[PDB]
Formats: sequence, structure tokens, C-alpha cells
Amino acid sequence: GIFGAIAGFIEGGWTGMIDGWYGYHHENSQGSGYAADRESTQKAIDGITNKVNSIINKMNTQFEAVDHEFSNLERRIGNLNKRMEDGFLDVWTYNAELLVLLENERTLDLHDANVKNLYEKVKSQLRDNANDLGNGCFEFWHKCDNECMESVKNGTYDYPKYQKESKLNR
Amino acid sequence: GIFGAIAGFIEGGWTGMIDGWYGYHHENSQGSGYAADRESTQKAIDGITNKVNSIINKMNTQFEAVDHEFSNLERRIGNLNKRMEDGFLDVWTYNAELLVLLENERTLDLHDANVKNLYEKVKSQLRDNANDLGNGCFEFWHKCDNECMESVKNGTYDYPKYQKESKLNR
Amino acid sequence: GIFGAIAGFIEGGWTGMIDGWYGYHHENSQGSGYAADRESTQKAIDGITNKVNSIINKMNTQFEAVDHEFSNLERRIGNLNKRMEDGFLDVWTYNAELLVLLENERTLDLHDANVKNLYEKVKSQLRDNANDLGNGCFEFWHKCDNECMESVKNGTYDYPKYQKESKLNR
Amino acid sequence: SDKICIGYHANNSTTQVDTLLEKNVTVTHSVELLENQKEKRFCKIMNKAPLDLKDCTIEGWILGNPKCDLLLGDQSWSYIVERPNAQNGICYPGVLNELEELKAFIGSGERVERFEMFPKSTWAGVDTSRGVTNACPSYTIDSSFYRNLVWIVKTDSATYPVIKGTYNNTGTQPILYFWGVHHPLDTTVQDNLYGSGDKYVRMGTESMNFAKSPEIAARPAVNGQRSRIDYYWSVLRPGETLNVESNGNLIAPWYAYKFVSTNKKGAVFKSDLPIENCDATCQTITGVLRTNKTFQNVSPLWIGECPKYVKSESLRLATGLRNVP
Amino acid sequence: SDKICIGYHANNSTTQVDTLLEKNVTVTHSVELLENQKEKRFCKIMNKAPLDLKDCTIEGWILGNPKCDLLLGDQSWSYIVERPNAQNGICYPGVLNELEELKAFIGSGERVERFEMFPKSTWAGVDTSRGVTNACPSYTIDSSFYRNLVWIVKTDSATYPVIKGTYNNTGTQPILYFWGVHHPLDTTVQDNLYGSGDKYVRMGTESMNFAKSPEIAARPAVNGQRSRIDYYWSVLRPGETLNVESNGNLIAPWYAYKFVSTNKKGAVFKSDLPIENCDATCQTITGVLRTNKTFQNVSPLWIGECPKYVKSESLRLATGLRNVP
Amino acid sequence: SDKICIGYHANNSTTQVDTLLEKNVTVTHSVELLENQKEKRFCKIMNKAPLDLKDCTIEGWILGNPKCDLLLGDQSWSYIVERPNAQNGICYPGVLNELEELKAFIGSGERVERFEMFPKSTWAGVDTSRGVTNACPSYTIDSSFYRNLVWIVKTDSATYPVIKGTYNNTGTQPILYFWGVHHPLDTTVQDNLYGSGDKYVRMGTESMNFAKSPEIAARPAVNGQRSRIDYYWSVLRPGETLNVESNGNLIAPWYAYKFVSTNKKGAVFKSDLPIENCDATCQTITGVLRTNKTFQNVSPLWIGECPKYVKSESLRLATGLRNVP
Ligand SMILES: CC(=O)N[C@@H]1[C@@H](OC2O[C@H](CO)[C@H](O)[C@H](O)[C@H]2O)[C@H](O)[C@@H](CO)O[C@H]1O
Ligand SMILES: *[C@@H]1O[C@H](CO)[C@@H](O)[C@H](O)[C@H]1NC(C)=O
Ligand SMILES: *[C@@H]1O[C@H](CO)[C@@H](O)[C@H](O)[C@H]1NC(C)=O
Ligand SMILES: *[C@@H]1O[C@H](CO)[C@@H](O)[C@H](O)[C@H]1NC(C)=O
Ligand SMILES: *[C@@H]1O[C@H](CO)[C@@H](O)[C@H](O)[C@H]1NC(C)=O
Ligand SMILES: *[C@@H]1O[C@H](CO)[C@@H](O)[C@H](O)[C@H]1NC(C)=O
Ligand SMILES: *[C@@H]1O[C@H](CO)[C@@H](O)[C@H](O)[C@H]1NC(C)=O
Ligand SMILES: *[C@@H]1O[C@H](CO)[C@@H](O)[C@H](O)[C@H]1NC(C)=O
Ligand SMILES: *[C@@H]1O[C@H](CO)[C@@H](O)[C@H](O)[C@H]1NC(C)=O
Ligand SMILES: *[C@@H]1O[C@H](CO)[C@@H](O)[C@H](O)[C@H]1NC(C)=O
Repeated sequence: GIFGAIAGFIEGGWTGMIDGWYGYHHENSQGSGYAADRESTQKAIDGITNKVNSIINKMNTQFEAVDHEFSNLERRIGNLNKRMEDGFLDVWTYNAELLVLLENERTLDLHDANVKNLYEKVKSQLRDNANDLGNGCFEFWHKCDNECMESVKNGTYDYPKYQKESKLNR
Repeated sequence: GIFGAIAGFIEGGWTGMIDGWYGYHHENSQGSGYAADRESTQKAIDGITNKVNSIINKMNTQFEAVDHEFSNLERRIGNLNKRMEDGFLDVWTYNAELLVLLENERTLDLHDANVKNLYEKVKSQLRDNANDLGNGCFEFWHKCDNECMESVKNGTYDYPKYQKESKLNR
Repeated sequence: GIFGAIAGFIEGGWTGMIDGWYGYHHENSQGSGYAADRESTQKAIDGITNKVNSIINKMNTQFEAVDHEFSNLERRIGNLNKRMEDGFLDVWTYNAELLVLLENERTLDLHDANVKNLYEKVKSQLRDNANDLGNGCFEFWHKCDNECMESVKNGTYDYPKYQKESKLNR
Repeated sequence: SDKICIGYHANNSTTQVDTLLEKNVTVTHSVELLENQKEKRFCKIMNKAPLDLKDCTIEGWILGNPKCDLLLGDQSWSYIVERPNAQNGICYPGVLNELEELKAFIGSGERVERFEMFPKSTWAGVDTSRGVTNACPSYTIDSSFYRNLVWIVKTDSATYPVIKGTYNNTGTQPILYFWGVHHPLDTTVQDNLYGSGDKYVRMGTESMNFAKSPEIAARPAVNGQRSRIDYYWSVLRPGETLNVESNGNLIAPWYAYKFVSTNKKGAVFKSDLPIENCDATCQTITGVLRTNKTFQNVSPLWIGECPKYVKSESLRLATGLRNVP
Repeated sequence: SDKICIGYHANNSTTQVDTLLEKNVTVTHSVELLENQKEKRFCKIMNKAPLDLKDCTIEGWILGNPKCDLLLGDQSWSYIVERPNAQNGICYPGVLNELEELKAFIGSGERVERFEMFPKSTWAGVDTSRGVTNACPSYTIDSSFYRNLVWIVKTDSATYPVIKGTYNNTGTQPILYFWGVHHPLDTTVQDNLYGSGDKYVRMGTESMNFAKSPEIAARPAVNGQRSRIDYYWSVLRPGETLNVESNGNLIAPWYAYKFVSTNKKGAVFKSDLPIENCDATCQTITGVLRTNKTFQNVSPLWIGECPKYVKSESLRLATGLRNVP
Repeated sequence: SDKICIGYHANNSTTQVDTLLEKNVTVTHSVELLENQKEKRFCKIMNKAPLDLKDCTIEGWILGNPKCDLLLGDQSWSYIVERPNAQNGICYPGVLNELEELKAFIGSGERVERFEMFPKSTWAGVDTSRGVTNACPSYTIDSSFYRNLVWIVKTDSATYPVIKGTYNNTGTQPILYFWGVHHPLDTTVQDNLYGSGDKYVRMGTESMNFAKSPEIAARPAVNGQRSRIDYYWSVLRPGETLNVESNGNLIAPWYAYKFVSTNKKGAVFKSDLPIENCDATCQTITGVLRTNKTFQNVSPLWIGECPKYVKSESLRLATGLRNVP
């Protein structure tokens, strides 16, 4: 990726996160697991689906080649027809083949960005109440139960509460 | 946005910032207000204008269909002409419709990036003399009057002054 | 660039870094110099080369215009031929000219991103064992000899080891 | 210590895509936009069966070659299938003038109704019943003639008089019809069949005229004939009238077709492929496609609603992300 | 505590654009690239008025149908407007040979000057002063003839002699000219008009020759005529000379046109629309566009400098950002 | 204090590229995709030399104009170079029928072998040994005739009898051949050369027939001739036989060409440029390109393997980054 996250300062993905494209893995005293971020996953499913359908929709016309015959005194128009029919075939073949190449590049970047932005959102809340650890993982300088985990995921963390334990554990 | 800022870790725009595309909102003892960043707005206007004019310029040729008639013994070339004329019409209709779709995607990303880069510039001056907050706002660890506000915007902040005041407070 | 680094919160490049596209400039007691990051440079050379070769490959067909003559009673098909031949010339000229315009925009962005990501990698290892000056430079809060320099470049820095030394000095 | 980590999906996919930057990139999800499968057969389109000309060409069918009787009468068709080795076409050697424009006009239609345009009694003072030839047999009679034309010759007794005929197309449909001019190999046969004297065939309509004269000459033998016929065709439009006038050498129109034009585009497929009792919405010269895909690499020639033809082997668009399990 | 925030513009815009990722995205600023407005009329182009053929077709105009006198003489035009119900064309039934190639040649021009190419005295020993027909009347004389042709008949007394004429094109401009051959319905009329004997019309030039013989036959009545005329046209190039030779059945050239070709491309619009005193730089078959936009969905047919025709309803490009007020 | 800095490459490049966002951007590395250099000459293609028609046109070459003897016999070619001011074409005034289609058929070939198709003795009871004209001289004899045709006239003594000839193409190659029909200026010359009576030329094949009659008339003088010849050409396919029959006015086939078609596409270049002893893989009408680039703005007309033609002056793709030294 160009945003640097997927394969990656976050090397590798998660076969265990079954319900989304991007999300979270946590571990604390009550246990551990995987959980998708629904909002960003869904918003990406809608975008990519729209991209596919827009491409399908814009490509939805056809050049129609034709079976007409030509006499031995119509070599010139016969060949005009052939040169024309191959001409449009070459134009459309190019358009499709290049579009796919370009769009696949830009689709990987989009996913890469969405992962990066998720990571950055978490980073802004936590600040120095956690230690980065460089693989897209954060070690809390404090006790973070499930309610505190959901806190981080829904965007309502509360740095002031925890700044306490966090500083002295630091 | 792909850069994460517009709608957004900065949810919502500002109807009250009338004079630019990107800029600043401040609040202090003397009051509050809005002010565009002229350098980045202008540099985006130049880029988008160039993009529009480059598209206009490359699209500035025409396939010219023709009113010629064909006899009841010229069904084959009559139809060659029709198939050709519709062929180029379909090619150009595709090129235009897809270009607009693609370029509008990329234009929103550009605005998104410029907002994010403004945020990053301010972040670099302020450092730990302010607290990030995550919504594109910075809370000063110190008294920042209007002259100090203009300071931030014109790129001449002066971390060393402030610093002592900021550390006690943080 | 859109990522904000090249010309730039890092204004200016380095004529003295001869062996790569992106890399490092260091200074310490043993001396100073310039050194490319091979991994990221190479990975960009492979990507750009692939891009160039893909464009070459997809453009590897030709519309073939033809020298056939037409009588004074074949003004209509003569002109059908001309209109067709110019038609494809206008389509291919557009495709090539726009592609170049678009791809050059996106190639600069790629370089810009790779410089930004390099900068961010170094920033994550160093943390508060160094101070951000501005042009993408870091001043160490500690003595960093060549082995420590290589340490930063190869991604193995060891924050714990210079943390006590770095905290005094601040 | 408690961790929270940010990350992304992986799965067991081994499907790959290309990008401008990188080839063979494995992704979690993708969609293929191109179809490369076909059923190798011809099916009905819009519930209408195609017309199998079997061992006849378009020429043989439409002129009424006596070995093309199974096709005789009314026909309706979604498209036409001409078998590439069909043997029964022009039995009596000669050229069908504007053949390519005829093959195109026929292809633009969807039905014909055969009817007697000029009965044999139209032609006064001539023999309409011995106009027959071994170049041109049935399966039973080895000397016959096209079922839509009459080879008129003079009576033993007499002179070949001036003969006339008129047909007013008072219907709503245009009529496709046919005639010819006989070109004997030498003077003796000219005199036998038509008598001596400068001969002509003239025809006319509110919008066309025609006039030809016999060109007597021995040409190379084809199905035993060193004579020839020049065949001609035309379309009498609704409201138009046809006048025929000749004093010799006329191969006269007898039966013709009320022709009904397709608002669509039509097709003529030259193919070996079988015709089966199946329905389809897209039929290519090399087979039917049943697909929802927007591209195909089977054939540029078709009828119905097909996908855009391209030369690609594959057009796979990434939807998911890079798969790193 | 004092706050400085970073942010972006919003406004009261409700204008939307589409992207690959998302439809109906409201943006702060945008530009529409496609024109869909037209004025439904024909205007001058390059200050030159178009030529309104009114109740005449191109054929009627250029042959000199007597009801097309208001068009007679010199004309200059930016383009041609032929009204789809025009009544006055070929008055005396027959075919104008290579009609489509004539309609195309005329369209490629910008002026004609009418002049007497062969005066009536050119033709010795014949009557040039009858040659008139009720199929082909003025508004005042109900038996007349094309103003650019002479129907030559023999004098009461005599035989139709061999007649000859020559014209050397010593000008700088090519000449568009016309002739015909009469095909009477029967022998009696042939003998009345031209006498008995094999008849011919021959014409020639350094680069063309022509030879036709009358084809006598009754064809269906059109404006009371069962005879026909085959009309012909050609272009005598600068420096070329024309020789005419006939002993009967010639409809002779009388007046012709010095023709001046456009370096541009020209147009022939078949339309009902009014012609008004207005200027324009872009004229489509369905109206004028006055626009700076680079696309349009009005018509693919035009003259002047128009925008590229596409099938879109709209082509709106985002300039500002997503609007979130 | 110790620094470590992150940064990017710069160099002494002054080369620029354009982007949608910005014009004239200096970059460290770039690649030009468009070729604008050519060698202004014609070279061999696939080791085969082109054919230089020098002071002859295609017509003159292929009819055997006596001033085109240096081209006479067998030829092999990669392409054909016709010089734009070539003087020696049709010497005896007339039209070569279907000229553009002949120029196209010839261009699709790669070799011809010249051979006697009908020896003069083929034609019984006529004079084959005059048939010569001052309109049509060698460099030495100022009264001659096309080397591939015979102008037959009757003997002083006698009548012009019916003459006949046949040729069975038993070979594997198609044959390109030529004939004509003489059109005298007046009756006296008709009678001199061919005698009185209705005259004809008829020809035929398993798949074509031809019949023409002389059209006597004085046409404008061209190289001293007010008579004309209509020239004709055709292709006798392998297995086919040709029968010729005439009683007057035949310009008979004498020599013809066994023609071998190119599986490739062929070219006919109308150009002044020199032909040199050089090899090439891409030859344009205006010069050879030796390049690896994928675009070019030299010419749309070529043979061999050339790059795609476009109107651009330049197509420079950035590879490195923005250069800020
Ligand atoms: C009687 C006379 O001298 N007539 C000349 C002729 O000059 C020439 O034409 C004759 C054929 O008539 C022949 O071809 C000869 O080679 C040629 O010099 C012409 O007959 C005529 C135009 O062709 O012009 C007369 O002045
Ligand atoms: C791969 O994973 C899917 C879930 O999408 C699973 O149901 C399927 O059985 C697996 N296929 C293989 C080949 O392992
Ligand atoms: C992907 O790359 C592999 C090489 O490992 C190759 O075998 C395969 O054909 C490629 N797939 C496509 C769709 O080109
Ligand atoms: C031509 O080809 C061969 C010659 O051996 C033969 O079978 C055939 O009969 C010949 N035809 C004619 C008309 O001479
Ligand atoms: C938008 O804003 C301006 C007020 O400054 C006004 O002129 C315009 O009418 C407004 N448009 C709408 C739709 O309210
Ligand atoms: C945009 O979407 C709206 C639905 O709110 C629809 O009414 C309108 O037609 C759409 N406009 C375009 C340009 O598609
Ligand atoms: C045409 O006229 C010019 C002289 O003004 C002359 O050169 C030429 O002989 C003439 N051509 C003919 C065929 O009479
Ligand atoms: C043919 O159709 C109708 C008969 O009702 C009539 O208008 C017209 O006279 C007829 N045409 C001719 C040429 O007789
Ligand atoms: C160009 O750069 C090179 C470094 O590769 C340097 O040696 C040379 O002096 C420079 N040229 C000029 C004119 O400064
Ligand atoms: C690039 O811009 C410069 C202006 O600095 C101009 O002189 C030059 O012609 C431009 N080059 C191209 C290829 O347009």
C-alpha cells in the first residue's frame, strides 16, 4: 500500500476477523478477540460496489460488427470495413485493460488508507496512556476492561480518567 | 475522504468561513472567529483550474457526422456509415462520463489531503504547547491572544516563548 | 506533493545522495553523509518500471491508415474513409495525452508518499529520544554513533537503551 | 498489560489481480468481468427459430432451385443459417446482379410470403410450359427450372410476339421479385427459341427502369451449359406498379415475396453448428453466451443482447484487499 | 482555554456530483461541461446566409424546374436548407443518375454562377422552341420545361440531322452541367419527335465519355407521362472541352453553373425550422448552440465550430469539496 | 548534537513534464514515449526491395506503355513507389475501367510473372501486325502500342471475320489480364478498320461475362486523337477458362501476369524520396523510423512494424520525482 499500513507497518492480516475488512484485536483480563469496525467497512463496501457498478454501467454499449459480403470489385470498402471493425475492437480492448489496471491500483490504496485512518483515530485518543509498539498494536499503561475497550472503538475514550495510573506505570 | 479529515476526524465544515476553502477557527479571551489560509486555498484553486483546463483542452476535437444520403442499392455502406458514427459517439461518451467519475473522486481526495496537511503544519509548530484533541482543534497549554493566534496562522509561532508556561499547566 | 513532504515540509532535495531516490543524511562525531534507503527505492523502481511497461504493452496496437484512391464519383466513401481515419487518430491522441497527464500526477504522489512514510518510520522508533527540528530532521537527545545510526536505518533502534540518557538532556 | 491492535481481513483466497504497479497480487475478494464460455449451437431468439437453409444457398432458396423445395413458401426467422458447403444455388450458369446487396436486404427482414405475381397466362402468344433444362433438376425430374421464374420460348408454329404484363402493388408490404435475360451460346439456339431479329427486355416502375439485350456467345461449360442467364432482382414498393415488356429472351417473374422488414438488425451466419430446441438472448456466430458479465472474448458477430467483445483473456477487478494470512 | 482549530469551507450549495465511489455527493463548487440548450432556428454562419430552397428540392433547383424561378441565377450560401415536404423537383418522370453523389458535390460548394453554356442556335436543323410539356408547368404557363435544358425535336418538314456542339472551359472554375435522354413510351412518338432510325446521344471530354440509345417502352404514368427521361450531370474541369453529338432523343444542356468549392466542409439540412436574421458560430440540424461549454447533447450534425456531441444528460465536474454545513 | 534527516534525491536535470495539476514540472528522471525522427529515404523491408516505377504510372507499367519497357517482365516487391510527376501512363486516350480497384488489387500483391496469354496467331483472318499509333511512341519508334495488347484491324482484301480465342488457367496462380474496345471518331474510320455492320466484343468465364459495342463519336483531341479506347481488366482465377469472341473493335489481350498475393498488407507510396540500399523494419511514406518507442508523429501511412501514430509533439512520462537541488 501507499499509505504504508497494509503489508505494512502492520505486516499481515487476520483470518480470525470474520465479520469485516478492517477492525480491532484486543486482550485484557476478561479475555481477547477480534471485532470489525462496521462503519468503515460498510462505507468501503458501498464505495467499491458503486465503483464496480459504475464501470459495468459505463461499459454497457456494444460495437456491432456485421456479416455483409463484398465483391471482387469492392476490395476497398471491404477493407474499410475490416480496418474500422478492428479499430474499435482495439480501442475498447485498451480501455478495458487499462481501466482494470488503474482501478486495481487505486482500490488497494483505498483499503490501505482506511486501515491507516483507523489506526490514527485510535492513536489520537490514547496518546501517552499507551505505548505504540510499531505493529499497529497499543499496550496500555493501565487497566483497560471491556467497557474501556468499547470506549476506544466507539471514539469516546477519556484520557483524563487513566492519566493517573498511566503516568506512574510509565 | 481517503486522508481521513473531511467528514472526517474533522466532522463537519464551516459555513462561517466565507473567504477560502481551508482555514482556521479560534477562541480566546478577546473573542472568536474564522479565517482562511490563503496560500493553500490559492494553490488548490490553481491546481483544480489547471485540471479543468487540461480536460477542456484534450477534449477539444470533434468527430463530424455527415448528412450524405445513400441509395436503395447502398444498404451496406449506408450501414457502415451508421455503425461508424455510433461507434465514435459511444467511445467519446464513455471517455467523458468515466473521466468525470474518476476525476471527481480524485478531486475530493485532494481537498481532503490539503486539510490534513494544514492540520499537520499547525501540529508541528505547537508541539506539546497544545493538546491535540483529535477533531482538528488544539487546546493551548497557555494564554494565546490574537497576536499569538496570527502567529500560528502566518507560520511564525515561537514555541520557546510559551514552553515554560505550557509545561507548568500540562 | 499531496502527502506534503516533497517541496514539502521537507523543502528541497539532495544532490549529494547519489545512490537512490529516498534516504538519509546524518551527522555525528565520526562524520556526516548521505545514504539511500535501498528497500524503498528499489520497491519504487519496480513499481514505476511496471507502470511504464504496462502502458507500453497496452498501447502496442496500431490503427493502419491506407493509401487507396477514390474516383470523382466516390466522394461519399472517400470522405467516410477520411472521417474514420481522423476519428481514430483523435481517439488515440486523446488517450495517450490524457494518460500521461494523469499518470504523471499520480507518480509524483507516489514518490511524495514514500518519502513521508520513511519519515514516519523513523519518527516511530525515535519517539522522545529525539527532537523534531523541521525539514524532516531529528536531533538526538543522546550520543548516536554510526552503529546507532545504522540501527535507525535498518529498523532496529532500541529506545530503552538511550531513554535514561535522553531524559537528562531536556 | 492490555493490547488493543488495529488490523485487516485475511482469508484462504489464492485469486490474483494486476495493477499498474504490481503483477500477481493476491486479494481477498475480486470480480471477473469477462465471459469466455459458449454453448456451440444455434438457439431461438425472442422465441423465434432461425432458418436453416440446409443444402441450399440464399440464391437457391430465393430463386426457387427445384432442389430447394423443402424451403418453398412462407418463412419467419430470427436469423439465417447458411451452411458453408451448400450445393444447391444457381443451377443454370450466370450472375445474379447486385448479389451482395441482395444478401444484405434479405438479412434485414424477418418474414417472406410467397405468392404468384405474374401467372403464366399473363404472356400472350408464347409457350410457357417447355422452359426447362438438365442443368437444373429436381430429385425426381432430371430436367426442371427455378420455381420463381418462367423461361418463355416461342411456339413451334409462330413468331415470338411482343409480350406484356403489369402488377400494381396495392398491398402494405414491399415485394421482392426476380427476372433474367437469356444469353444463348450461338445464333442457331437464338433462332430456335425466340426467332430472328433485335430482341429486348424492358421493365419499369414509377422509380426504376431496365433495358437489356441478348449477348450471344459461347462461354465455358458450367453444368453442361455454354449459354448463360443474367439474373436480376428488385423491390416493388407499396403503391408502385411494374410494367414488363419483351419480344424475346425474357426469363419472366412468376412467384415473388411479400417482404417484411425488421425494426431490429438481422444476421446471416455461415456455420456448421447444430440448431437445437433451446432459447437464448445472445447468439454469436460461434455459439450462445448465457452470462451476466459485461465483456466477452467469443465473437464480434451476433444477434440479441450480448456483452462487449474484447481481445482479453481476463478482466478481473479487485474488490477486497491484499491477502496476507 | 484558548482553541485554534483547522477546518474547511461549507456553504448552502445543493448541487451534486457523482464519483466512482459515491453518487449524489453535494459539493461546494462545481462546473457543468455539457450544453443542452439550443435556439430552434437557422442563422447566418460567417456572416453568410443559408440557402432556403423553400418549395423546391435540390433536383428542382439545379435542373431549373419552372416553379423554381425564385431560385434562378447566382447563389451564395453557408449551408443549404431543404424542406422535407418540398413539391417541386423532377417534374418530368425519370431518374437523375448518381443523385447521391450530386447531392454531395453540391453540398461541398459555396457559390454557383448561372450562364448559357450552349445557346439554342448551337443546334442546326432542328426545332429548339417547342420542347415543352404539361408534366412540367410554371405558375402562368401550364406547359413548360426545365430552364437549364432544351428538349430538341425535329422540324415538321424534315429529318432530325446530326447535331453538334462544343464548349471549351477557358475559365478558372469547374462547371456543373446537365443533360438527358428521352425514352418515349412507343414507336409512334419516337417517329413524331425524332424520325425513324437507330438514334444516339454521345458526349465527351478529355476524361469522360457517354453514349446512350433510346429505350422505347410504356412505363407507369407519373404526372401524366408514360415516357421517361434519364437525367445526367457532370463537371467540366478548368481547361477541359465538351463535345456533344446526337441524331435524336437529346435533352440538351442550355444553362450550367460555374461552381466554386468550399475549402471548409459544407452541409445540407433537411429541416422545417425557420431561417431568421441572426448570426451564429455553431449551427446544428436542430438548432444553434451559443455556448462556451466543451460538450453538447443536441445533435451530431452541424457546421461551424461546435462542441463535441455525446449522449450524456450532464457532465458536472467537482471543483470545491464535499459540503457538510 | 547528532542529526538524522529524511529526504529525497536531486540532480542536474532540467527536463520537464506536465500533470493535470501543474505544467512545466522539472523531474529527476523521465522517459519519452514518442518518436519524431525519420531517415528521409525508402529502404528494403523483409530484405525485399521496393519497385520504383520511375517515369511511369501504375497504368503505364501494367498496360505496357512502350516508354515503360525498363519495367517489362517479372517483378517482386515489398511495396511500390509511384513518383508524383510520372508522365507515361495511358498514351491512347480513354478510361481504364475500375481504376481505383485495380490500383488496390495490384497493391495487395508481391510478384507478377509476365507471359504470352494469347499469341497473335490466335486471331484468324485479321491483321495483327499494324495496330500502332503516334499517340503512343517508344524512345526510338515514334508510332507504337502497348506491349500487353494487340490492336487488331481487318486485312485490306477482306471482311473482319468472327475471331475467337480461349485460355484455360491450369496453373496455381490467378492471372491479371487486360483488353479494350476501340471507339472511332466517325463512321469512315469504323469502316476502314473493321468494315460495316453491328460490331461486338464479348468475353466470358465460369463466373463473369462482358459485352460491349462501339460508340462512334468525335471527342476532344488528346495526344492527337479524337477517337478513344475503353480499357478493361480482370482476374482469371485458378481453374477458370476465358473465351473471347469479337467481329470488330477488339483491343485484344496479348501478354498478362500470373499474380501472387501477399498474406501481409501491401502499400503504394506516391513520393519523391530516394530509394537506397538499406534495410528497415518500419517504412513510412515520409521516411523510415528506427526506434523502440511506442508512439510516433511522422505519418499514419506505412508498411512493416511501426509505432502508433498520434498528433502529439511529445509524450514524456515522469519516472523520478520533482527536482529541487
Ligand atoms: C484526314 C486527316 O488528316 N485527319 C486528321 C487526323 O490526324 C490523325 O488521325 C488519324 C485518324 O483519323 C490517324 O490516327 C493519324 O495517326 C492521326 O495523325 C485525325 O483523324 C483527326 C483527329 O483524330 O484530325 C484530323 O485533322
Ligand atoms: C475457504 O474459506 C471459506 C469462507 O469464505 C470456507 O467456507 C471454505 O470452505 C474455504 N475453502 C477452502 C478451499 O479452504
Ligand atoms: C499470475 O502470475 C503467475 C506466475 O506465478 C502466472 O502463472 C499466471 O498466469 C498469472 N495470472 C494471470 C491472470 O495472468
Ligand atoms: C480446363 O482444365 C482441364 C484441362 O485439362 C479440363 O479438365 C477442363 O475440361 C478444361 N476446361 C475447358 C473449358 O477447356
Ligand atoms: C446562498 O447564499 C447567498 C447568501 O450570501 C445567497 O445569495 C443565495 O441566494 C443562497 N442560496 C440559497 C439556495 O439559499
Ligand atoms: C441525484 O440523486 C437524486 C436522488 O436524491 C436524483 O433525484 C437525481 O436524479 C440524481 N442526479 C443525477 C445527476 O443523477
Ligand atoms: C481551349 O482554348 C485554349 C485557347 O484560349 C487553347 O489552348 C486550346 O486549344 C482549346 N482547347 C480545345 C480542345 O479546343
Ligand atoms: C394502383 O393502385 C390504385 C388502385 O386503386 C391507384 O391509385 C393507381 O391508379 C394504381 N396505379 C397505376 C399505375 O395504375
Ligand atoms: C552538475 O552536477 C554534478 C554532480 O554530478 C557536478 O559535478 C557539476 O559541477 C554540476 N554542473 C554544474 C555546471 O554545476
Ligand atoms: C514548458 O513550459 C515552458 C515555460 O517555462 C515553455 O517554454 C515550454 O515550451 C513548455 N514545454 C512544453 C513541452 O510545453
